[PDB]
Amino acid sequence: RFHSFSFYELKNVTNNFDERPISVGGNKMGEGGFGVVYKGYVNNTTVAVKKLAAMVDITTEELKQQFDQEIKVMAKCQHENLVELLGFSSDGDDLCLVYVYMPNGSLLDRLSCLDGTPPLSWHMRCKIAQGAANGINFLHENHHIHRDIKSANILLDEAFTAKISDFGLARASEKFAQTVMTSRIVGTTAYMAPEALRGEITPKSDIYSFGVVLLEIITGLPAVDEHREPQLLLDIKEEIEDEEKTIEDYIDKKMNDADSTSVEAMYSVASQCLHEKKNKRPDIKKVQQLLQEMT
Ligand SMILES: CC(C)(C)C(=O)Oc1ccc2c(c1)nc(NC(=O)c1cccc([N+](=O)[O-])c1)n2CCCO
Repeated sequence: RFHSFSFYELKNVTNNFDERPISVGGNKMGEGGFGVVYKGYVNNTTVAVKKLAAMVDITTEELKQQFDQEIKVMAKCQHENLVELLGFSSDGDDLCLVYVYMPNGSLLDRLSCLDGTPPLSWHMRCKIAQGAANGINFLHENHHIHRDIKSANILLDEAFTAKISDFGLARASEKFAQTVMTSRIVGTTAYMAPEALRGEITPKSDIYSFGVVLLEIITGLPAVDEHREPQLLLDIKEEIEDEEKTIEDYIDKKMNDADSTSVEAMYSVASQCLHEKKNKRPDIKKVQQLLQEMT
């Protein structure tokens, strides 16, 4: 399975779970609300220690369910385009998950050049888009639905290889022996398909979200900006679609190596993934093939 670390060992490697940025010499690397991510060192070996945190919205039993489900999926699914779980802690009762460290952060931050990192080139964006599609494919081949595909859950290795993460809300699918419904609607609104916002649970929703990720990649804009018009990135398909706009108007200007042909081809994938009708969307195997034909 995985290694079982003691809470005390993890507390040590993360300097008390020291909450300052690495810049000023602390250990905190990032936060959602699922938990906080800490830079760790065990075996000369740098790691990510995620300490899960209860936040008014989840039971301290629904946060244990995300814990067990992360472990449950990471056991079943090992792939070059998914993060790697090394181990876990459950004693000391913060609950921790330990991964192989991703030195290049999230795609979201790399896209925004957070803390001053350089802008990703078109060349690098293409590899990342293909990597991400590959990770998603493996998941869907293994009858898993992620339920929260977004650039923040796409991590980047020491080679800028894309790795999908955050499996705490993943669900088993099946052959489609019938439309499956939620009473607990989860996901990130700015990346959700309309059926997922109504509570359907289907792999076709991951495809829609991924299509939003492709837009971020092309444009370098986050999916939601309250201080922008349109506030939601997805609204660009319609602008471009109702000729109020050109895709070339929105291509990220912080690249020097884009070409029209591959950018349009990436846009045409994103536009197909973003069908309002779940059944008109390409499947993941189709997205994978088209992104391959792009390069
Ligand atoms: C040094 C620069 C180039 C600025 C940089 O990107 O630094 C980082 C910043 C943040 C970070 C970094 C690196 N790595 C992570 N997280 C992980 O390594 C990680 C690996 C595997 C799984 C998970 N996870 O949250 O499930 C998180 N994180 C945290 C979560 C993504 O921001």
